[PDB]
Amino acid sequence: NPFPGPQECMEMMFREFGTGFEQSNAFIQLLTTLLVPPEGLNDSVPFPEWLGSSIRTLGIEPYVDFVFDVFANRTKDISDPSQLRILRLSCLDFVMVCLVTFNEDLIVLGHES
Amino acid sequence: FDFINTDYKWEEIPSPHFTYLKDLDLGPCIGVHYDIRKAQEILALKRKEYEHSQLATPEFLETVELEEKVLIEWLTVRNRANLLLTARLNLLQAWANLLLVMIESNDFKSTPKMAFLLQALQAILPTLE
Amino acid sequence: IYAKFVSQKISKTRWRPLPPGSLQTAETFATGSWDNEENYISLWSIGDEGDHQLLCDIRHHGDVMDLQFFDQERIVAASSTGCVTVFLHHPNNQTLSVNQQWTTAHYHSSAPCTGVVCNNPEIVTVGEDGRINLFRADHKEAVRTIDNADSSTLHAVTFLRTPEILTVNSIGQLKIWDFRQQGNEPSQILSLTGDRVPLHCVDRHPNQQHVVATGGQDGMLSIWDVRQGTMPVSLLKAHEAEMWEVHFHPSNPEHLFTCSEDGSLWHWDASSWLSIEITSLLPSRSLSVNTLDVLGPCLVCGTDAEAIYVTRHLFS
Repeated sequence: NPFPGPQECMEMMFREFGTGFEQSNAFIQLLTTLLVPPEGLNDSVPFPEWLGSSIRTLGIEPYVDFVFDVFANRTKDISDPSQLRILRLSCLDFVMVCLVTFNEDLIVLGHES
Repeated sequence: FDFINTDYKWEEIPSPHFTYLKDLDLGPCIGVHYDIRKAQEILALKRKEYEHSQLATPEFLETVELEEKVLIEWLTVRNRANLLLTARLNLLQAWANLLLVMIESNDFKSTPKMAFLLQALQAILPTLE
Repeated sequence: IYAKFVSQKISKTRWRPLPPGSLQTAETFATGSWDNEENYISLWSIGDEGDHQLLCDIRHHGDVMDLQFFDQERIVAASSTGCVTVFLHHPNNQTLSVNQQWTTAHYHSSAPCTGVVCNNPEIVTVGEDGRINLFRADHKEAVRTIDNADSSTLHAVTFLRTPEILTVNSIGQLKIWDFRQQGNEPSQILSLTGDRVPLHCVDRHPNQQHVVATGGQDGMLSIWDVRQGTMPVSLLKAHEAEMWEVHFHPSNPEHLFTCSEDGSLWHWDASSWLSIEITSLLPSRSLSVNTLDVLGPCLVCGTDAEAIYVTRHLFS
């Protein structure tokens, strides 16, 4: 409720924070840092399980969805090659921080026994 | 040798928008001589057809009138440009023939005429470029 | 048909109208873009894969939400910012300028202008604020604003016979208004009962002022006759996602065209809608087709693949 339904206000704010490169990279870095657990880089996924339970939202998915949509579509409005490279590096770091925080052997042993 | 000048741009011509009558070509008009009556009759027939169509005939009449008044001057300018181009071509051919006859039939020494040779080279350099 | 890639997602495509009594077919079109830091309004000509020439462009602040030609040289755009702008094309030096604008056409803070239609000298707009404006060229303020006309989001508008209009909204209602009316309620509401499916686009039949087509969230095509009660005359299954635009062919309205979020553009051929063969014109790999325009044998459309598709030979 940034002062209009929430599903619309959230996407409006995301699109507003998508214009340009500085704010986009800063938001990507902030999200990447927030996705890090407090114990440092296995259980207790680094986010509250009740994140977005009040409103009809899928949790933390909207964030990754918007990040991927940006990285896939709005990479042509960056003229400065350095800014584009920095944005791509930030997106790759975000993807790596999201992937490295997934349990493989745990899920295997779970589905097995 | 001051008649060769491309600054006037006798070849280039500013083409107006011509939102209407654009499809009317100069086929039957054309010795480069574009007759004006061959296009006048065509544009008159087209105006008559448009008037018979009964679709905003009074308002758009001035547009066709001014387009015709521009096309007639366009044709006259094209004819004048063609005439000037052929005249310049004939003059250049005559000058080249004169220069060839002068260079060939010349028993005078060449070291004194080297100055005029270099001057002619300098003058033709931009013409060729 | 062929594609050209233009480096921006194209929200809107419109053909420039032809000069009265022209025997030529459409060759110049305008585009508006969305989802960039810098969006543009652009004019293009097609030469005789095609050869396209960018004539000129101009930065448009906000996403281009809608776009229509007002006359040969004037283009009206609706912004996500709520601004409505008339751009003027100067053919002599191929530039675009701002002719006039209404920066507070829609507002809450900013409220997107979702739809614009033109009937020179009038311009009608709708927006997410549920406001409906009548503007007139060279008048600084709206002729009339119906404040809080709809409590749902207004998605599109069409003229019926001016000053009568019809709007469609996010709960599937067609509402009829007149700018001479008292109050903020419509004269007539039409809707399909059951699911209140959002309607995203509407077009009036060019010859039958009482007939409109709409496109929905569910991809369906509805035909309505405003004299025939409150439900549609026809409801036809179509696309697999939202239908974004629907257009009757201007000179032969037995043909109608629809485009969708699912990446398709359909040519519907009823040769009458009261009260059918369908050809899908774009390839199977298309992203959302946001917009189309048809004039004579010419079709143009714009997609989220940053592509413009054109044919100048729909019927040959």
